[PDB]
Amino acid sequence: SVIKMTDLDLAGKRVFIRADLNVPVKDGKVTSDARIRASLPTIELALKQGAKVMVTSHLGRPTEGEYNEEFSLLPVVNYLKDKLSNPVRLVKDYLDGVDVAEGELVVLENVRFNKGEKKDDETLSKKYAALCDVFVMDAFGTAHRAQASTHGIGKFADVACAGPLLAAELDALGKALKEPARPMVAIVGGSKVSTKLTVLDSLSKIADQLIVGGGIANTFIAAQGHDVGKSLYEADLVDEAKRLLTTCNIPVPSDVRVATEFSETAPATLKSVNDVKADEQILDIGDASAQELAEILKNAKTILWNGPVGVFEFPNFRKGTEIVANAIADSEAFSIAGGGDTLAAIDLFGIADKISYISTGGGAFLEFVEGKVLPAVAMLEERAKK
Ligand SMILES: [Ca+2]
Ligand SMILES: [Ca+2]
Ligand SMILES: [Ca+2]
Repeated sequence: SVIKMTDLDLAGKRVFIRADLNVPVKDGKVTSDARIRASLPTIELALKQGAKVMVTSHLGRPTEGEYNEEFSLLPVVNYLKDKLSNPVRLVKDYLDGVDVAEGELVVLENVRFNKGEKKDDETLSKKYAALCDVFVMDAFGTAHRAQASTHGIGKFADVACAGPLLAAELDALGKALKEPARPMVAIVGGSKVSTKLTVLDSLSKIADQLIVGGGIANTFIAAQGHDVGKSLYEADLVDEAKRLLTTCNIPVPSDVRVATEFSETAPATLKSVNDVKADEQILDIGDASAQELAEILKNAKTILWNGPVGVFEFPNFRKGTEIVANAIADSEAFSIAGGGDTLAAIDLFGIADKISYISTGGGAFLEFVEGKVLPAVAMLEERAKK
């Protein structure tokens, strides 16, 4: 349980919002505004109440203490100026006090310029907190990392709370992972089971069925006793795949699509998993498997989706992920999706409006699903615990 920004009266109060405004920038201009558009209702909620609003973010790859116009939040400020009637201005020196009026927006320069940021420095965190009455954490995508503007500030701020974006994220994750509606189906696709083993373990305890995809599925196929040829798999994780297979309901591709080489030119051949040649690499599941997964996902009441079931980057190996993506979309289930690869699939098949909740949390999304403690959330849970 966390305190919510939306439950507070911010009239004439100094509000420090940590947002994710790490947008792609080209020639001093924003090229993708998705993150700002998501953040805007949080900023405006505070502004409309006549609050003294400060918003800040990380951007790009700066070195602490080393300023760089390349990683300045100026392009974000300009965007905000065009999209807001309220006066907007960038402030570069603020660690020792900032002048903020009611109804105006101050953008505090890239926090990653500040020494002690990555290390969650106490002195820096205290300086952040002294700037505000209320600290608002609204960047779930950084909540998994203990940093001065994401974690430490919440230790010393008079009030520490969650913004609308963070709160909606926690609600969605809760709905899917805590007493789900039942036929909770999870999909874990990826190139390596090693990198997603904790994800697999955590979900295997929750899901009624756990669907494996991509290179993860390959290792599971090898675990079933099928030779995978030159397919991407991990021999040192066959035992983990075998362990999960024999103890959990985990669908494994019965048929598969193979290639001769790893290219966008390479042709696709549909074969059973019993007949993979030593020089054939699996790059997508077959038709029979895809239709099987589609049926399972149709009957689900809750779906968690993370990763592809094939190399959808190649048209010849896109069919499998298309069927799965559309099955989740057309399903009456509450569907949550997360992961860079997953979102690219969502955009590719044009089903964003069909998924109940789309997480942009990336690494933070995966770490929450793992059952790992996210520092920013833990902080907010602690402050909210009186
Ligand atoms: Ca304006
Ligand atoms: Ca506007
Ligand atoms: Ca092993």
